[PDB]
Amino acid sequence: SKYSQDVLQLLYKNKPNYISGQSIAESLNISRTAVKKVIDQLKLEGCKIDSVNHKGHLLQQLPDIWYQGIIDQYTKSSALFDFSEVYDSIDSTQLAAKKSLVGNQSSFFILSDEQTKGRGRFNRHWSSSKGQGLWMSVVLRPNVAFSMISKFNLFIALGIRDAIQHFSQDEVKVKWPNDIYIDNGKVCGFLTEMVANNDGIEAIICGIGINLTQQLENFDESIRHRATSIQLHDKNKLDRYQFLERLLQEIEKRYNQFLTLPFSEIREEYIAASNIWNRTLLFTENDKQFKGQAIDLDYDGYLIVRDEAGESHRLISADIDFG
Ligand SMILES: Nc1ncnc2c1ncn2CCCCNS(=O)(=O)NC(=O)NCCCC[C@@H]1SC[C@@H]2NC(=O)N[C@@H]21
Repeated sequence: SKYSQDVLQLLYKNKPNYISGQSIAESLNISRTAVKKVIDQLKLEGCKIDSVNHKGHLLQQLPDIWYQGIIDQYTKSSALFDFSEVYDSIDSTQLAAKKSLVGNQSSFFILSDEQTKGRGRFNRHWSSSKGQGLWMSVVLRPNVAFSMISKFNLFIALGIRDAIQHFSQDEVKVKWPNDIYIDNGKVCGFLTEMVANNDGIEAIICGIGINLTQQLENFDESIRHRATSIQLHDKNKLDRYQFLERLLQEIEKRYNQFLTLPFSEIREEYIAASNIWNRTLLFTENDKQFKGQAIDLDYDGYLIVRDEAGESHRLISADIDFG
C-alpha cells in the first residue's frame, strides 16, 4: 500500500510504547480502516505486531525484508549518509550506486533483498539469494588522492570483520585484500571502486556482500565447502536490522579512521585479524598462477610474498586462493 512504509516508520519510532490506530490515522490523514488494512498486510509479510484493544499497536520484530521506512530512520540520524535506496530486487546495488552518484556529491547506500546480476572481483558471479544476505553498495566522498583507494579497502575490512564478529561465536578473519571468513567458509566479499582523476577521488563505491541466514543447502554445490553464513555461527536468530545498524556503526568508525590515521596505526590489528599466514597460498596473475607464502604486510598495506621459487614480491593487490 501507499502508506505501508509510513505506518511501519510510525511503529518503529514509537517503540517501546503502543500507538493507537486513531493516532496513526491522524498522523497520516487516512481512515482507521485503512490503518487496519495496512497493519494486516504488514503482519502478513511477517511483521510481528502486537495489537491490544484500547491501547494500539507495538512493533515487536521485523521479517527478513528491507523496508525503506525503517532504513530512513537509520539515515536520518546518520552524520555520514544522506539517504539510502532500498529494493526488493535489482540487477546489482553496485551498478545502481555507480549510476546514482553521477552529478552530485551525496553520500548514500543502496540495499537490495536480491540481486539478479551480482558481480564480485574480475566480473565473477556473486550469488545474492533473496532474503538471506546483506547485498549493499556504499558511496562515500573522501577528499583524497586516487592512490588512497588501497588503504580505504584495508580500513573498511576491519569494520566489516568487527560487525560480523559481534554475531559469530566463532573466529571471523580477513583474507587480504577483499574477503571475510569464518573457518574455511567465505561469509563476506567486498570490493572498493572509485571514480577519480589526477586531481582526486570523486567517489568511493564499496560493494559489500554478507551471507546472513543461508543454510549450507542454499549455496551451489560448487561453493558449498568454501561458503558460510553468520547464522551458521550464531546460536541466536540473526536479526538483519540489528546487524545492519552495527555494520553502519563500524563502517563509519573505520572511515573516520581512514581519514585521520596512517595504515601503520592499524597494521598490527590487521595482521592479527588475517587468515593468510603460515599456509601455502595460490596466486593468479592474468594467465599465470604461482604458489607462495605471505611474509608480511608493510606500512603501506602491500603484501610481502615469498613465492615457491624463493623470490620476494610486494603486492598492492592479489587474487589469492587457499586450497
Ligand atoms: N554469496 C557467496 N558467498 C560466498 N561465496 C560465493 C558467493 N557467491 C559466489 N561465491 C563464490 C565466488 C566468489 C568470487 N569472488 S572473490 O574474488 O573470491 N571475492 C569477491 O568477489 N569480493 C567482492 C564481492 C562483492 C559482492 C557485493 S554484493 C553488493 C554489491 N553489489 C554487487 O554486485 N557486488 C557487490
